[PDB]
Amino acid sequence: EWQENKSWNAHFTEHKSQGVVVLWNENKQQGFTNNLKRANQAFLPASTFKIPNSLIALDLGVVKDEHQVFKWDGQTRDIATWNRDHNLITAMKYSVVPVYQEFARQIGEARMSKMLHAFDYGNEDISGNVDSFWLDGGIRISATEQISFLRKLYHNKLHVSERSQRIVKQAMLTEANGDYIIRAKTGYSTRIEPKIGWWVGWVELDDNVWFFAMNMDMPTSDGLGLRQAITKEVLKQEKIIP
Ligand SMILES: Cc1cccc(-c2cccc(C(=O)O)c2)c1
Repeated sequence: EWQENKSWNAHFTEHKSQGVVVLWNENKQQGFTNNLKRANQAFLPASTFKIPNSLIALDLGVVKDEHQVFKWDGQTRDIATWNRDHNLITAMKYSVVPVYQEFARQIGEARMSKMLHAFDYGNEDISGNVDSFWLDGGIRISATEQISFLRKLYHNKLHVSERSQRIVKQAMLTEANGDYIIRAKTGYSTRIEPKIGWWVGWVELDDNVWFFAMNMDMPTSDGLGLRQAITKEVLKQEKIIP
């Protein structure tokens, strides 16, 4: 069911980095990783938390639909793309933390905790501030746990409406061409050691789906592009994409 291929470590070491890629072949129900231990180590989810947060906000009516505009609060932040109005699609695309912080405040602690437990999401622990626990609170999730959560979302099996799940999967759309479709979310965790980058999601093919979850050490922001680059290099090596 699980196979470890340590040769994939070269994809990280060649960039003077360390990390884990986890792949899951949905048709065969088989998983693959370069590091079984790190595949099951729990990290802060950071902006990968925008997936469950969106689901909950939609299902409770905090967000009406993917067109609703969240107005910029007029506070200049250091990420230029955050200093503007957003809807759910662009907020996911530009990982707009302050929009999702307001979602969490409107959800509130009790409902957030209850929903994460319903989702079986990571350690299901929201200790910390309700508007930042996924950045510097107690919540943790592993790469294999990301796969488990994403498989439920793909199959519309989470305990929210089908509509909420379809909308979030629309918002996860990252890349599409004649060969494949990628639905995914990046993450970047800096407030708690070790600093890491995430990329989690799946690749849709004509006749199969491959789920993936990766994290890697990220001592500075200069390496952020390696999150997708390394993942796609593994996918190409494994003949999942050309
Ligand atoms: C340098 C820095 C610091 C804090 C957040 C980010 C950021 C902001 C928005 C998107 C991304 C990203 O990777 O997709 C990264 C960058």
